[PDB]
Amino acid sequence: KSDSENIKDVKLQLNYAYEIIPVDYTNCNIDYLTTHDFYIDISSYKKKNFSVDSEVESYITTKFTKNQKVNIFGLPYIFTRYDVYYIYGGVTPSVNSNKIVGNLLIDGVQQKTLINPIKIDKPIFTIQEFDFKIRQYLMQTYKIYDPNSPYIKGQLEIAINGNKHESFNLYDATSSSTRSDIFKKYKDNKTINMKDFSHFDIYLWTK
Amino acid sequence: KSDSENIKDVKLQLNYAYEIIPVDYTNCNIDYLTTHDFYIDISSYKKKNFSVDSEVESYITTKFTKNQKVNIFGLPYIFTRYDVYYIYGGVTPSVNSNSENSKIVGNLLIDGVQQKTLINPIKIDKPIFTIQEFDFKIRQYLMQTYKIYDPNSPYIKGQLEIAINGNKHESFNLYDATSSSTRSDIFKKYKDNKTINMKDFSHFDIYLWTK
Ligand SMILES: [Zn+2]
Ligand SMILES: [Zn+2]
Repeated sequence: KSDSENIKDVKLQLNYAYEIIPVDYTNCNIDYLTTHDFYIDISSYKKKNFSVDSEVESYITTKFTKNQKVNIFGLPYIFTRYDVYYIYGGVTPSVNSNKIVGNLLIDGVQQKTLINPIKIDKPIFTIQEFDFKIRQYLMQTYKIYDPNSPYIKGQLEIAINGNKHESFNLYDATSSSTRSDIFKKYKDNKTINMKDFSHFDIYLWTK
Repeated sequence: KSDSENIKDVKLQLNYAYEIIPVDYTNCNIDYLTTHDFYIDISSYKKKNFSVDSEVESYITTKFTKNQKVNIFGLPYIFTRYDVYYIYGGVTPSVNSNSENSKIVGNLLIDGVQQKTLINPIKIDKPIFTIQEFDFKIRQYLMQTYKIYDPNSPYIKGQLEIAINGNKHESFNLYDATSSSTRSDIFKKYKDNKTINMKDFSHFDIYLWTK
């Protein structure tokens, strides 16, 4: 009296994970840097003692410096009793500065052509912010993670001017994956320059 | 095969429902009022046209007026492509510098026996606040500390009571969901916009049961 139990469990974990408000703040001071952590102050926003602890993979914090100003866009993977938000990556430098189009295919047939599904005002953003916004767009529009939707496979391709495509699995989780397991991939703090962005291709399958 | 498998699924829905970042903004202007919604501007915070749509029960908006300043603390129940946050209730009059440092004290009882007296397990700045804000914060506290929504915790029944001067004991079920409940179903109770004056607040009790 049950079918496609796993894929349904996988989608459940994903649905739980991405239905969240992101930690989004601009022009924040890096109070301290360790080998794998950014300690960022957002007290001015919170009007209270408040910080963001972003954990990343080796040698990422080495590209930044204490007291540098950065923008944050990360998904919290855990909640505590402290005034601290815990995320992976999502840190980009605040530039002097401070048009996303693509297509969507379902089982080989292009449904959307040159759509502008999301918006990013940063000239430099993390794939984490992009990935998040596309998934929310897909969850909102096609309920890709709802157990009763026919979508069971998917890819998000990102084309960058003067470089090969980059593909990301949209159903990247197991039945026992927590938010932390699913967001761990963002520890690479992968970043993109808006000017270098060409377009994206969303591929969804029901089979 | 099982007999307690339901309370496990119910706890899972609640755990997921309440592991969320709230919509928290102070001193915002009520741009428009309808019979059942508040349209509050938070554009100055977002640095772009952005608003909060708070849906409430009848006879609630008649308590406020357009252009009145309010504070917002609500749990989003749905997301859309629009720059609007959708919440139930969570609206209180914005009075002073909404920066009060009052002490919140409560009694934690398990199976009818007091286990501890909680001192400021949660903090609330505003002098006037919604039970929604209190409920959310206390549930998070209970989740992090006693794992009340973990399938392997013995707690399967619970009540949160808020004591206010005048013998008013507000009481809410802490396990209010089915295995199918969505955030919208769970948060809908907040449409009553129940509010409390910090100066009327006595204390709170947490009754957890294992049977
Ligand atoms: Zn392409
Ligand atoms: Zn009492």
